[PDB]
Amino acid sequence: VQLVESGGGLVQPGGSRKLSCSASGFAFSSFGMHWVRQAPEKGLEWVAYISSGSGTIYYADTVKGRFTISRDDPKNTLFLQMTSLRSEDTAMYYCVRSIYYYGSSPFDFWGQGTTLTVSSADIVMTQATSSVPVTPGESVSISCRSSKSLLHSNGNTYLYWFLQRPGQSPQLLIYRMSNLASGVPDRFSGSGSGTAFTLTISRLEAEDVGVYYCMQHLEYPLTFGAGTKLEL
Amino acid sequence: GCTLSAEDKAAVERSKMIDRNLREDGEKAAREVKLLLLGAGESGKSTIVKQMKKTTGIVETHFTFKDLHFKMFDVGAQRSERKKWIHCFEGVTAIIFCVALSDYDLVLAEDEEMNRMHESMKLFDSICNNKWFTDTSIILFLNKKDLFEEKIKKSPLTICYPEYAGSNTYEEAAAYIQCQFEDLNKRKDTKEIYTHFTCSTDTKNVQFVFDAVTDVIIKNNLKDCGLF
Amino acid sequence: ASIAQARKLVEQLKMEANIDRIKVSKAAADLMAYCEAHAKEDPLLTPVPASENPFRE
Amino acid sequence: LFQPQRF
Amino acid sequence: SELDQLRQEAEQLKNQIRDARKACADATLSQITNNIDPVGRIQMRTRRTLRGHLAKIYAMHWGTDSRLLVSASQDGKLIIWDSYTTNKVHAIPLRSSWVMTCAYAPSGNYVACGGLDNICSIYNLKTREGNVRVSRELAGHTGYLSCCRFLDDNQIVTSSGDTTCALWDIETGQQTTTFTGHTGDVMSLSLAPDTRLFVSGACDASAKLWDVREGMCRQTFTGHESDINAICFFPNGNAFATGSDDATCRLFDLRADQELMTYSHDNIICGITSVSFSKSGRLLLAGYDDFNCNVWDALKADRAGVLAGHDNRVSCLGVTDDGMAVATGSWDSFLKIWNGS
Amino acid sequence: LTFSSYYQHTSPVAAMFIVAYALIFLLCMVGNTLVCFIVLKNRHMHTVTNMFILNLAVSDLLVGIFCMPTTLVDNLITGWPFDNATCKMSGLVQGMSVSASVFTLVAIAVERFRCIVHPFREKLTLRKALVTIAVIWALALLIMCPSAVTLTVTREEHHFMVDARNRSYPLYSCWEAWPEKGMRRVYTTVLFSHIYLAPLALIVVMYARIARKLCQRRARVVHMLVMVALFFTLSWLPLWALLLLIDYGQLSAPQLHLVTVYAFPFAHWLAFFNSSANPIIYGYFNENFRRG
Repeated sequence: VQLVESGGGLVQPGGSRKLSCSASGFAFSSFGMHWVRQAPEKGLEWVAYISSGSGTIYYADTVKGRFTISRDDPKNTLFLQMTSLRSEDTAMYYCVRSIYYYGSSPFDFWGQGTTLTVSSADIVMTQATSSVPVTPGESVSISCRSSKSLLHSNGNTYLYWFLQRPGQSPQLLIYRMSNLASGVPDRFSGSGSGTAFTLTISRLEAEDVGVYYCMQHLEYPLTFGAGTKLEL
Repeated sequence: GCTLSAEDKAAVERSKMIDRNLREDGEKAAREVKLLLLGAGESGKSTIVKQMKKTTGIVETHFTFKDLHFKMFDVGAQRSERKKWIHCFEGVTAIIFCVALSDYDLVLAEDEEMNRMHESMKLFDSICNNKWFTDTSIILFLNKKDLFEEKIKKSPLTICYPEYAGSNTYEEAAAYIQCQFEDLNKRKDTKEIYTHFTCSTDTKNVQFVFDAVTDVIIKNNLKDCGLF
Repeated sequence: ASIAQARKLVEQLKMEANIDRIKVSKAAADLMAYCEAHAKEDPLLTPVPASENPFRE
Repeated sequence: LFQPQRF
Repeated sequence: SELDQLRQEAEQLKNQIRDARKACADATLSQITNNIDPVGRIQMRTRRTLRGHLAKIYAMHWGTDSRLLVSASQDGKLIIWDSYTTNKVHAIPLRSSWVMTCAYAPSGNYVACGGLDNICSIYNLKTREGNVRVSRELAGHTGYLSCCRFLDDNQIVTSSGDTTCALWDIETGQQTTTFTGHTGDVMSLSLAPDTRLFVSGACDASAKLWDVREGMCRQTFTGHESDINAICFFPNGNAFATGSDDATCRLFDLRADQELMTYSHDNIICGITSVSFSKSGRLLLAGYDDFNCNVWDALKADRAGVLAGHDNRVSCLGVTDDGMAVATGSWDSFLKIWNGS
Repeated sequence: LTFSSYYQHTSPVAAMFIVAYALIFLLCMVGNTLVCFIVLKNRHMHTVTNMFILNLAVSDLLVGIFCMPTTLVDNLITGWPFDNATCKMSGLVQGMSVSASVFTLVAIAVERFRCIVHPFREKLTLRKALVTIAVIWALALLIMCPSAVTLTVTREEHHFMVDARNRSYPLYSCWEAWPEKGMRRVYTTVLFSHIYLAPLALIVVMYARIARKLCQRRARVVHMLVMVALFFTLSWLPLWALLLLIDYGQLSAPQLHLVTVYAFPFAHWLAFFNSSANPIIYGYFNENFRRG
């Protein structure tokens, strides 16, 4: 598994660019591929989404119409054309893989992303704390809130916890508010019932500092949070 | 309402894509002919397989002939109880039975008056009258015709066919043994036997198989839908 | 040879013979006790109301 | 007379 | 002379075993449970109809979570169903389309397959690439595999047509144990709840209970007049039910070391293809060749229900771990998930 | 009053009517109920080969009990004895059954053509096919709908049938489906199209294609297909040839009464022979219903 991206740079406003992701090492054609952006010194923001087989294509409200997502499955590439770039589009763009079936772990792998520089809704997720000082060996808790209950009628909560280390692409810690992503230590745990969700980090040490992001997956206008920065 | 979230909708989409893939794979599999090869061990089955074209089980040989993919399964390496797996081949297009005409004299290692080719016709009767093969035509491949012709000059055919009342010439002997082999079929109404003598060139004895399979697929096409 | 199979089979049969057996009445009592004790926890035996039925239409 | 009833 | 005296010793031991069994036999199970109340007419209704298979369904196994199930139908496909929503989470292509058995790992990460190719194939579900791939293609059997089951993520026990069973270590790919003693080929296999002992039925019309660790046949049971097609363990683990081609099911007991009960009916003439116990162990379901299943009382031998929803031979039967639903697979290439009401 | 009675003629009309129509009726019922018995006893062919046969059977029921006895009643004396209510529904249901039988034959021919010439192409004869048979009757309703409501009986004032039964009452029969001059010819023409040129062309072209891709015993299919096509053509030729001749050009003779009393029941007999011959052609000769 490896996702690499290309196409970033400097763009005069009103121009166009095609970011491309060249997946490798996994079955790309069976993965639904997203697009996320991160404004400098700001939180994440879902941009677009395309399903396996190009069935359903979803766009964020702020980019609908300007952004066209597409994929070349035989060449394992994913393109995101943009039209009429605005100064609000300057952000680090990450490409995320995600499969969907019973027991799957969507958003498990994120690309490194590329830098781009330009010369109503639902589920507003708020994380009250923003910067927390920590010490190695201690236990910490992170809290996030949602505008409406995330517990669907099928008994699944759709809250995701991601971690972005300093100068590194985000990684998935917890999916569905309770399940641990493969490849992470077991000290992480999630809680909460319908609106307030808690990440519990037991015996925290280094390499775990950085920002923590909450995400919803009920209504496809996916909304992140401000993210809480655990700093040493 | 829709009462479905994004992950459930995406899972439904994945299931639909899997359904499409299964349908395409099944259509491709239906555009294919399946044959089951049988007969005694010393019946030239390896030779006829070579002419058409690590584990002692079922070996599958695939070959193409004028846009008709053939999958032929040889299960002769299975020494377990046949009646416990033969139904797995219930839907085969045709059954290829190989019998060596030069084994009328030879007897198996357990020589207790049971001729090798007597056991061959017992096997043919068991296969033909099997409940799972009521509507499965049989291609009877009669092998080693030249060596049988050479052998019939000295060894009479009356040793293992005492009721023979014809001349000892190869042509009449072959016709009589062909009719005797076809006599064991008790389901003449449904199935039919296509008997062919193996020849030197593979073209003739693959063309016979192609003609037989074309005829049988035409017959099942005309019989499944209510016609005829 | 056949003699090896013979000695192996008689050894296996002796190993069969040295096994202790409880009374069939005791075994049946144990089976009945288990079947009665695990009742009301068997949705197959006692149907579950549709509220907790996960396969409801 | 009227007996032309069709069908 | 030596062979003659060995045969004499063998038949003497067999007669001694029969005498011991008839000595410990005092009262019948039907007599003992005569005064207990009988369950009413079981009213299973089809709740789900899994479709998508294109050939005769030959194997089906429930997952440990009682939601995911795995089916094989001799079309080159290994389909994993989410039964709650009737979805297909995976569709594993098969190298050999002559599969006769399936197994779902208790941990839920691996899926077993095997057939006339004498080979047990393990498939990895939880993989980073996202597609199911073969982990270890076990080989070494000289007969068709009829039943495969999982002990854990690194051990299985496979019953094959070479009249032997084999305990395989997945990591090394070797038969870490081989069980021999059946004259005919074995057709079914089931483990105890603690995965310590396991029973196996064969065409020898005998069911042998083997020990996994010590490695020899602990007990052997007779009574059937034809080949045994299916075997299943009681939830307690002290008894097991076997279905055979002689149109009868039989409940054997471990400690009693003999036959306990016989489930049969005059109207039933075709053999048994699969058997399965209910969670409480009172309802015994058996798939038949007349295109329907029968639900007997494990204690009264009185038929309690009929599952007539298939138009071809019912070859599969499985009850979820929580005893919620019952899955039936048949040669009509359809799976039916049934429940009570 | 118009006098007149059931005595269109003394011996011949009564003799042929009773005998011949009794024979076609009995053959229809025995064949159709036998087909129903086989299809209800059927257990291995729940596919199209049963549902389309049930549709043909029920269309046989209608094209029998709902058309033959009302035709006898209409042709006995002068017309419908009980009218001003029955005529509309009876006529529309007779047209419904005739068109439904024709389109059922067309649809089964299309299904056979598709599933044979293109065997691995749209194998699905599932609930979509079931919807197809559910909707062919809707198509019949739609085609005969424009001429259904405007099928008033009007009144034969001169025909107050009182001959011997003392039945003083206004006798009348369904007059016409269209009063706007040639619109009767227009709807007869559209029915001619939808019943006898598009179905005829479709059947003949697909049947010739089937014969070509078949053998150039296995010629029995080609022979029987040609025979059934010829029979379907020749049995429905007399009715609509008679309507075409009676609509385009008046005979202007006592023949204008004689042919109407004689050939029209004969033509109806030839047409209703379809109701009894379709069971024998489709339910007996397929050799899969004959197995049980």
